[PDB]
Amino acid sequence: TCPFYKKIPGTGFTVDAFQYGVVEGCTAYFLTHFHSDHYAGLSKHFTFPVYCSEITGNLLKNKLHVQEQYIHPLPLDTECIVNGVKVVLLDANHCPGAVMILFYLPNGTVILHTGDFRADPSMERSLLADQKVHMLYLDTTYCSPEYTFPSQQEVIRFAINTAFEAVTLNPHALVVCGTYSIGKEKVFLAIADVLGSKVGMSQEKYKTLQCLNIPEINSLITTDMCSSLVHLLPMMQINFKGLQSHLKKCGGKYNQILAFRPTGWTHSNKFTRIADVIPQTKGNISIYGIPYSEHSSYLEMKRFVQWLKPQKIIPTVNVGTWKSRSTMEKYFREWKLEAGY
Ligand code: NI
Repeated sequence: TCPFYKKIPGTGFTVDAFQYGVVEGCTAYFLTHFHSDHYAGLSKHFTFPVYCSEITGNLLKNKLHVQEQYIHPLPLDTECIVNGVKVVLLDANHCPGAVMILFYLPNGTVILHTGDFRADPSMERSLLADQKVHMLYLDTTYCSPEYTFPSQQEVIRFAINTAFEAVTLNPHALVVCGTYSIGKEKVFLAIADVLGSKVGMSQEKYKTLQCLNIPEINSLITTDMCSSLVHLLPMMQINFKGLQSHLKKCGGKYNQILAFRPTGWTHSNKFTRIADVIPQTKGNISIYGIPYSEHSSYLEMKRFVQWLKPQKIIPTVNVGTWKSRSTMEKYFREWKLEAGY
């Protein structure tokens, strides 16, 4: 059954709750972003109102074939009325089209649901600065102090320098980037840009990118693999077997592959810096795991929450075990006692 952490009290609303069939009493289903664990269950046969960003709406239409009449896109940073309740969508700094949702309850309670987010100090100057938030439904993916990672900017700088050096030393080297969802487009676009290439990909993935309102996107991507020296492949194919295989397919246009696997966290984050990363190498093939995160580090999360000073926190990630639940509740209490709310 639909868990309580997916229901907004005092409304008929649910958030990211598309795989339970009809939810008794739901008059509007919100979708924070187009990632499969969140949209799971949506299809062309859905006949309830879906409220979401413009970009998420383009993906629902073109990739899922949900019918236009059930898609209600809203602009960001704008007070909107939905079934008699004032809401605002904010940028979540996750993947394209990902939002946080502010609900203003008839009784005066204000609720923020983060969806998936990477907290950033820039959020402290959005519409959230303007009033008190009583309840926070929080993306707790990396709610533990071992989770440190570098900035996105540092990680992209590393990837750009690595690629540029490799290809300048060997003009017959191929760069490959893995993907399995939207998100992390900066990795492959930043590399393609320093190499004066467009990025080449399958027709399904090109279609997905054409939904995302990226400016000048026609200048940056293509379905013609052979004209491009940055290829995207399914993340499953980023290993020696899948890469050697792939290399054959270019017909000896290339003699070397340099591949990036943008992971979330991996335990080498607890010992090594970005400047000190190394690849796995078998032959003319090298694979870099780079820690490009679209979720809050523990410190970014803690800062956000200590700024917001909510009355109650409802975790939406890692809620399945008593040990995780208990650990998270300890961190929330530390934060509250340190900051004095
Ligand atoms: Ni996500």
